[PDB]
Amino acid sequence: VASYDYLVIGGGSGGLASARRAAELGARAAVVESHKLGGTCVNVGCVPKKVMWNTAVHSEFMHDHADYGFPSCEGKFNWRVIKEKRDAYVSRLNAIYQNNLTKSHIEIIRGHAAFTSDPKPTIEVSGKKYTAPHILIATGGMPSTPHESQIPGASLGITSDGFFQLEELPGRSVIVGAGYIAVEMAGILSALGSKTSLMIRHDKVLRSFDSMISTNCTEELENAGVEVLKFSQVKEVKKTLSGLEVSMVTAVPGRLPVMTMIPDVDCLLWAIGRVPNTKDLSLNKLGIQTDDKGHIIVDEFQNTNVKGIYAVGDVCGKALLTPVAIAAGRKLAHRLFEYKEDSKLDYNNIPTVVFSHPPIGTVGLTEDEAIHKYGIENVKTYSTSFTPMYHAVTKRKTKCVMKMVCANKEEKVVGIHMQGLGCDEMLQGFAVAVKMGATKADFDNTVAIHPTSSEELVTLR
Amino acid sequence: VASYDYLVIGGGSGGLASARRAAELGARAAVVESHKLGGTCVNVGCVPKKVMWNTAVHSEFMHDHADYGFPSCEGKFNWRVIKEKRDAYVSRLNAIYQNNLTKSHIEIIRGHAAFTSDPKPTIEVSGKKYTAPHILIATGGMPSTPHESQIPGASLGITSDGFFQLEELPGRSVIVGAGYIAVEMAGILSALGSKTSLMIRHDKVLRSFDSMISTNCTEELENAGVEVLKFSQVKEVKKTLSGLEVSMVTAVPGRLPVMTMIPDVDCLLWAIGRVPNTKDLSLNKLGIQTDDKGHIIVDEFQNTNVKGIYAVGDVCGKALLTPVAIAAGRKLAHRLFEYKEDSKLDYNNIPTVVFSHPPIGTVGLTEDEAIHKYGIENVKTYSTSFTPMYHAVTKRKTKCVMKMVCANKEEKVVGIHMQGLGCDEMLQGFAVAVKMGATKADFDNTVAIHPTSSEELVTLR
Ligand SMILES: Cc1cc2nc3c(=O)[nH]c(=O)nc-3n(C[C@H](O)[C@H](O)[C@H](O)COP(=O)(O)OP(=O)(O)OC[C@H]3O[C@@H](n4cnc5c(N)ncnc54)[C@H](O)[C@@H]3O)c2cc1C
Ligand SMILES: Cc1cc2nc3c(=O)[nH]c(=O)nc-3n(C[C@H](O)[C@H](O)[C@H](O)COP(=O)(O)OP(=O)(O)OC[C@H]3O[C@@H](n4cnc5c(N)ncnc54)[C@H](O)[C@@H]3O)c2cc1C
Repeated sequence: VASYDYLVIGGGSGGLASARRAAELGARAAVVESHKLGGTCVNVGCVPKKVMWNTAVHSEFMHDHADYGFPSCEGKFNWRVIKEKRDAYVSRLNAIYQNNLTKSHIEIIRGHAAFTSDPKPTIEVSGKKYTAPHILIATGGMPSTPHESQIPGASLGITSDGFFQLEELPGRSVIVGAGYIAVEMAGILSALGSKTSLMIRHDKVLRSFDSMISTNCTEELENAGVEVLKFSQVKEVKKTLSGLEVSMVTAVPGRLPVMTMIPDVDCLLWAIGRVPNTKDLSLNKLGIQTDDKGHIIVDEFQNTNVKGIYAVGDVCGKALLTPVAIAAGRKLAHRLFEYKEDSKLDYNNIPTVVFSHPPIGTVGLTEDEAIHKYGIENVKTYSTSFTPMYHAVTKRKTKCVMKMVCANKEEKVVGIHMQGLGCDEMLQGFAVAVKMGATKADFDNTVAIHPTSSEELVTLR
Repeated sequence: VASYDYLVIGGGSGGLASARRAAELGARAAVVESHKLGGTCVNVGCVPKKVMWNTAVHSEFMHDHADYGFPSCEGKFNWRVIKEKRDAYVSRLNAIYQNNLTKSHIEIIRGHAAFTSDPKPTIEVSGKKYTAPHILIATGGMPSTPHESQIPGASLGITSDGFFQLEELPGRSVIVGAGYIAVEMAGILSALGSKTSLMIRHDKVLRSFDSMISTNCTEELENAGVEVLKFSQVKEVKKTLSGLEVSMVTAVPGRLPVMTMIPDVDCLLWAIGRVPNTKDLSLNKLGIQTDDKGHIIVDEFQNTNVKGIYAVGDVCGKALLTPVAIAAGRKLAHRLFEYKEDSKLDYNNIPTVVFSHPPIGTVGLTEDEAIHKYGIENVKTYSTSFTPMYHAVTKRKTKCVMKMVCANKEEKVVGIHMQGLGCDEMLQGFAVAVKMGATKADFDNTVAIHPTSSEELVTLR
């Protein structure tokens, strides 16, 4: 039984960040990883997604070329070219991560970990045993897929994982789900030329975002050529002579249900949710608590219910973002190895960017959330809607919407929501301001930067 | 003698902003304007510049098209197309401004104003007299040009004003000056296909910016195809059979001076400075103080040395930006018509964006300024330099540099300097944070947004 100061199960963002900070603090750490280092962010998430986004963004700007005084750009996007370059880049990252571990003197244990029956928390990887007074579970999650029992032929569809394996641009694609990943994939496939439908169970996407965003985002998708199938769901999928045929039920409220066949579908993409990767960990051998989806339950300090066992990142099922897993992993290393007992991640005011077209940036409370927290009488919002100056000369148009949610007399800024060109790079600093507890006067007292879209936020009235 | 509560001389950004806020407060105001409303920002500055920038930005992205999986884009930018669209847009703005004045019940007095000999401060416009207990001078400035006495043939060159009149893309262009306007024009002309030289008196451009920025900016220009002629200056200009011929002296220190002829120049653009527009105001009739460049001297509250006469904006020669003229004009209306005696603009921590390629964003103290203000022992900087993920797949590359200047033990953030893709939209919110007196811990305690360039600022170590 090899003993370490810190054993980290999962070599993704949370696991790596935590292991690296712990090593800086003197800890003797090892990381167990059964697949590729970098985990979701590098391999099938953040990185490859952003590259595909930058590519879709090229496609849209090329629509405006002639408007800008250039000669029309003629054609066919070549999927394999960018795919090959994207894979390469991912390979460059994997090698860098490996090198980061080595320079930090972190041991990499390759294989699939599982807890043992052993009294003192001990894991087994490939027949060998490992132990530590502090063990971090950071095994992330996976895409959720429907059961053949509920939706026959569901297994003919792919997930976001499968999207990163595609070698050609699917001719006809149907995306099922209304969350960010659904929205992002539909946007990329559509911009790149796939005839795309997005199938959602209600009337809008991103229903958990501020209502100005879910509304605007649904509209922008339609404006961009994405067919949004509202109140629809898949009843069954079948392999036809040439593609898939999707049977769906559309049940608009106040209407009779109608069944529709979607034929000649090349790509059926399920973007319905993520499941935690805890199933094969043998958690029960230690009686580690999970919820009924398989998520590991932790406290504010990432503790599980068992002493010396912690969990961070997607496995915990809260705020499923790469920077969150990193920050929580880091704070945990300081608490464990630097004895900072108050060391923990504040889960409020975490900013998010959704890489739609145009991108979405959000931080803090939606209007309804502030209304429930402070009372209608105590919530004041300011918002603007305009066409960015970039489109002053284009036939194609997109809008920019911004909303600021203030609370109490002081008008504390408790939420910022926006969609528009440049919103992906604009959010960070306002997120800093919101974290510091800025009020509307703080924004109003900052001189604007002209001409930009960002200046709208400091001149709201 | 028609009497008003407030008379504003100059219908540009500062003048309009001040008149409009005053009118909201009940004041009976009139604006005197001798040319087009909107002044510099609308007509020959901010707006038309940004449109040309967006156009140059198209040109650069089109270089990356093939890298991104698309077929090569072939050609010739057509200047007149964009020029015509740009002029139109400017016409749309002028009509909007006019409408804004009318809806506010502000009277527009068309013509050229000048002070009278009259005891109580009185102006004359087209033979009629006007007076008010509060008169605002907001006449802006103009491009500076060399005297034929010092540089013979200087009048064969144009200024930024003339740039907005060009109808064709000049084949060969030489820009003289090292400030932002010089930098911006060289960048647009070069991106659009003009064979461009930038002639500077020293070794770097933007010498008043943080040294990381002047260095990086000079390099990016060279990398983009701009020829930077260092330690050079124009000795004379002459009209040859086909274009202009520019005689310049190059005097590198530690070297002998060398004289060079630049032939076949289509466009010679002077971007050497701005002069205040005060010359024809008859200031001396009231004994209003000016400096030796013709700038109106004011105090912290925009007062001149004469009671009931104020000045804001470019005419004052400090922080020559559209948002500054607006903010100072607005603060002044609140002080005069809302009786807020402490109402004034804080000239510290004003953010600036330079629309180069890539754009530059800056706020607060440069490293040298903080060193002089707090002492070397009390200044700590953090900086990063990386290649944005956008170029992971391109042959063409640009860099992103960021520098944070902290002061004292607390590490108060006293300056932020950056150059890079997305930096134009990224600055605003950090400017809010810096204005509120954030420290490095405030930044460090804000969760990052991944994957973005902006997140680099919250993860500096
Ligand atoms: C398509 C997509 C796009 C996304 N885009 C973004 C984005 O733009 N921005 C953002 O912030 N977030 C984004 N996310 C979410 C973000 O990627 C995740 O929140 C983050 O990667 C979770 O990190 P983690 O460390 O919890 O898990 P992971 O990075 O998944 O790490 C888990 C690791 O543990 C390994 N493992 C699992 N079980 C075991 C075991 N028993 N033994 C050994 N090793 C094991 C797995 O192989 C894996 O490498 C995206 C996600 C997806 C799917
Ligand atoms: C090429 C260029 C690009 C720029 N780009 C930017 C940018 O991107 N961002 C930014 O923030 N700033 C930028 N600036 C600077 C910004 O435009 C100026 O600081 C701002 O316009 C100054 O405003 P003002 O109100 O002082 O003057 P102006 O807008 O110049 O207003 C002065 C007005 O007074 C009128 N006038 C003058 N004398 C009289 C008189 N005697 N009687 C009647 N009317 C009179 C003039 O016609 C004019 O309309 C740029 C400037 C230039 C030249």
